[PDB]
Amino acid sequence: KASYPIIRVKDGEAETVLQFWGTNEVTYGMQMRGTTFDVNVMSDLQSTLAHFVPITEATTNTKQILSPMPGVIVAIKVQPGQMVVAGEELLTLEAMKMRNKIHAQADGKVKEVKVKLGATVEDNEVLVELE
Amino acid sequence: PTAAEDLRHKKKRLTAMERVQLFCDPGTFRERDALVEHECHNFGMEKRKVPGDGFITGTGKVFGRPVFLFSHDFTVFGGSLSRTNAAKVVRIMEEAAKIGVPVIGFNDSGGARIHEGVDSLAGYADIFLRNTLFSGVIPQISVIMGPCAGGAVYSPAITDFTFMVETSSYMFVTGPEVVSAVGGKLVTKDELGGPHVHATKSGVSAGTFPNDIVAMAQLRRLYSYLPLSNRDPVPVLPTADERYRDVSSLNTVVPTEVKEAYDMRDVIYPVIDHDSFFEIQPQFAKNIICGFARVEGRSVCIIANQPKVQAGVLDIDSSVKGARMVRFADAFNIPIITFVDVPGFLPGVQQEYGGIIRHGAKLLYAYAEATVPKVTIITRKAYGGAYDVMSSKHLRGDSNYAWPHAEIAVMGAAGACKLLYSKETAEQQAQRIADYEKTFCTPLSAARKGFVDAVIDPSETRMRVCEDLERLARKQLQNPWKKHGNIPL
Amino acid sequence: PTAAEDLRHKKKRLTAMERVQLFCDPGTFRERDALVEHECHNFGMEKRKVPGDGFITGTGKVFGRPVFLFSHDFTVFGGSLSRTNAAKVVRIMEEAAKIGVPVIGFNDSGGARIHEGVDSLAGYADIFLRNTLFSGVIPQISVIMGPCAGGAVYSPAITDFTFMVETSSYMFVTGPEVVSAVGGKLVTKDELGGPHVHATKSGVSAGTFPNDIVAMAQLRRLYSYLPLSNRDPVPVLPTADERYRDVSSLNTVVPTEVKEAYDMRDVIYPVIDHDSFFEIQPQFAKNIICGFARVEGRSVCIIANQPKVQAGVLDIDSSVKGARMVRFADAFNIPIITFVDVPGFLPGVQQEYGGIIRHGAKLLYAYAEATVPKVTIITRKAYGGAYDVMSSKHLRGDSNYAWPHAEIAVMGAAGACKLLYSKETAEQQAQRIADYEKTFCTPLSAARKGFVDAVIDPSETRMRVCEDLERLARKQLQNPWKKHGNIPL
Ligand SMILES: O=CCCCC[C@@H]1SC[C@@H]2NC(=O)N[C@@H]21
Ligand SMILES: O=CCCCC[C@@H]1SC[C@@H]2NC(=O)N[C@@H]21
Repeated sequence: KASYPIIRVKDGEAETVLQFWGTNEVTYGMQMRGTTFDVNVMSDLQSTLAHFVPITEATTNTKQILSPMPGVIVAIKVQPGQMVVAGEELLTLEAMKMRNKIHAQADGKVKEVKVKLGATVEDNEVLVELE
Repeated sequence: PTAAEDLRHKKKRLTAMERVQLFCDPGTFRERDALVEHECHNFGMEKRKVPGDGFITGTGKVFGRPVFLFSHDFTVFGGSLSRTNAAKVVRIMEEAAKIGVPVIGFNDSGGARIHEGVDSLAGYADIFLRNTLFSGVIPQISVIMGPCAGGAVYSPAITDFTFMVETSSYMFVTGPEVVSAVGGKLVTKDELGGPHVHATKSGVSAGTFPNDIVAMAQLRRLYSYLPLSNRDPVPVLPTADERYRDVSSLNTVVPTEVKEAYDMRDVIYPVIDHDSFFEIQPQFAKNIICGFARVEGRSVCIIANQPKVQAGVLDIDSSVKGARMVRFADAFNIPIITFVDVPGFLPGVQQEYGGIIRHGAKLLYAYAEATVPKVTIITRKAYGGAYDVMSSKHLRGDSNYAWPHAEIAVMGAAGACKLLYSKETAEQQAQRIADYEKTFCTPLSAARKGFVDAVIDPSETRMRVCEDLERLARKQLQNPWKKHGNIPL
Repeated sequence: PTAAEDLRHKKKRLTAMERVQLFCDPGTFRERDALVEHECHNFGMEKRKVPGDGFITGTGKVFGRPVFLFSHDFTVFGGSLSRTNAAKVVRIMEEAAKIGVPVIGFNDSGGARIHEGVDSLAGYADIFLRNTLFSGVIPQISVIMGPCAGGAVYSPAITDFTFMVETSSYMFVTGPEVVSAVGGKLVTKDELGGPHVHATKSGVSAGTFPNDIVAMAQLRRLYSYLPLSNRDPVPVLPTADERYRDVSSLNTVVPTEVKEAYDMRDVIYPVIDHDSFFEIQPQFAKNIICGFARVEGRSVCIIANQPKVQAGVLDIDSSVKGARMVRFADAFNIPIITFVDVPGFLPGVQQEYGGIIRHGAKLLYAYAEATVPKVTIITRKAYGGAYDVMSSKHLRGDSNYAWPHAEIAVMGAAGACKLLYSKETAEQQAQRIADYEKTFCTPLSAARKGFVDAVIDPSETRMRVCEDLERLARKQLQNPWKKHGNIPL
């Protein structure tokens, strides 16, 4: 069914079930045996032209993380100078009656000095420094 | 045979003809004019005539529906315009004005052609006038694949949507040489007018793509949404999705605490059909979301706040973004669906020093002037003038709905308690703010006054939206006679 | 009998009724509604009913021509709006929509009335919708005599012109208490939204007056210019001045050096009739002048650059100012006269970081969309896209004129010489820049192409303008059918 997950396919006797995650019209996100892949489905022109396309490399920066917006820090989660893993919440600012929660996108460890509780300073300061 | 394009591809770049071939259907492009020369006769230009004269204009066909397009050529004279280049574009736009067909242009010009004198200015003026006259008649989309400098930048600006390519494109009015000459600062071309700058800082570019191939692939998808002309109806496509699909996950999206945040996409995605959202300006003014989507196989317009970013507070940039989206959607008879969650306007001196009064009025003007069917859903809160601006029932709204835990009040409980009791006995906070929030920060009063049609379970939103949007298919409303409005610029 | 107004005058302030009496004719005001109560029945408001309910609405008559007006009252409840106050204003605006009459309002409200709940929001929404619908049908003028805070600020914004009183008026969206609460900065009310701030920084206020008496006296003079409605013709008044008055002082205004500055008012004043200029926004974006004036007894619109300030360079603020003026002038069929002297656009990073591309397109859109008769005079220079924007002949201009020492070129001589000779032998400056400026920085080439009708002596400008404006009295031009445009916001 269009835009749905389950996809039942049966060649001869063999039967398989795959899943359809999403796409950007050149790359298809399909699941095979409980694993995500990205298959490219392109015609003759797109195939012959995709060779002549720049492939830039994104910035790989392991450095201090700053608070996007002003606020107040009410709760902290991580400890100064210990291990940090991707997807871990680090602290929570509260602004105009709203608690956000900036986390650690991706890294192994940190070296820094924690901003103490109730420090209504923010203004894009260095709350946690990753080194 | 791959002649004369090896020099181009060696620089990791594509050609105009290749871009045109990628955009349209496999074999449905008919180039209109191909043997035209510049006839300049100045500054040693009497030689080196070119057959195509740096432009490729044709008709093409996308998804079985007609289109018109033109593409600049960087190899020939740097893509400069002339008295002769602009004639082809003018002819294409005039033909696409007679017939109800849109126009899409891939800009690559390096600037004006100096060897023609003021004829380049003449051509620019003609193109500007055609864009001005035909805006609101046929949709216009522009993509910038390479450099775009000088006064040629203005014609993409008048167009409805402008997209940018990441690595090898930029746009600005004046070059960095003049900036160094007058101010004395050394800034590179990318640092001045790169795609990121216009994606985040200036708000001109409506999107950014990583490659030309992806740009074409998604431009086709965007084109699948648009109506063909001003008088043609909104397209409807077949779809296996149905209004009876169960959405009970909406009962739990809103947290029971009033100070916790949530993602509005968790409310947007269930209501619309699967994998049918095309966000517009995703990296600019993130506190508001705008884009296109389909509901039961017909394209609609989506405008919702987001408490994830800055508590979902209206601002200057958000106001401009929403105003432009609403104006375009209404110009071509596209239904509008809005989700409301706003505590007010962003407070700060910089805001008044930047003219919040002008900018915030644009969204209100766009919402009030609109005559397309509107549907509004109030999830959690709506305070002060923000409630009025975000498509309130009094602005000729068709149907308005609220969720059982909503709040519609003049302002927060603290300010109301302060103003209602000047020098009342101390500790008044505890036994007054709670009571006022209990009694008047609830949708019961607004429902008593008649400002919301009904209070609904969050699981019935898809059913209600499909029913209302099906019933409202044939509304005919007209404004008083005017030559045109006077919007607060 | 001077009862109950002694308390008001003691604070060096006037009353609403006194302001109304000062505005209209001596005995031609007929108050419409005077015995109306709030019928609230909440928070101990069942008592202290007021007969007028804080508003004075009537009809009046100015210079023998009808008008409609309303005035807030600060003594009664602080001027707060309600479900009942807004009804009178809605009735007045609806009546002034049926009949071709304008509306003028003197705002003094302290904010919304909390004791009514969401009914104040309902009234605000109704007033906003009426302003949105009737903008471009009848002219709307607003004057702010006292405090104006909260969401009530938006209705003056949609109105065509907003004026301010110096000592005792201010306007902003959010009070300084909230600013202190969130940001922590202590700013006074005047430092936040005083008349100077909106006169110079935000660009919202169209003027400032020293006293209420002077405000009324000059508001009458402004009203003498406007047409009564959308369909009524431009007013023409008797005048002893004649087109045959000698103006030979224009031969010497332009200095013979290209780097010396002059005042454009020395060119503006001789052409128009004596003592008939009403500048709009005099203290904001001084590099451009906009206002109203009379030519042979009929009101026209004036838009001219000024090389006195910043070399007469177009900018963001100037673009917004000119765009709003042109849009208003065209909406009501008022002729436009422009004087051109521009070297280009202002170069700087802040400009691109602030969106020059969006703002500079607004003036071009306003000039191209307009259908009223246009007259353009190029005094000294016009370069690049600035020449295109400032009402060039290709944008359906009626008549264009130039002065004998004008210059119309693609860009300055230095840049052209640089681009036309990449690595040409050194010292090329002396024998190339002079030659290029001599050969192509002159109106002869632009006249050969046909972009200026004729090259005239500066002493004939009044004669030519009067002749053309008399002949063009009955032009009928129409744009293609649209629900409305899509201007770059
Ligand atoms: O209570 C003090 C600060 C409350 C601010 C509440 C939000 S912040 C922005 C917006 N403006 C308001 O007046 N309220 C909201
Ligand atoms: O020659 C170097 C600086 C020339 C600037 C000339 C004026 S300044 C602003 C405007 N932008 C231009 O490109 N030219 C004018």
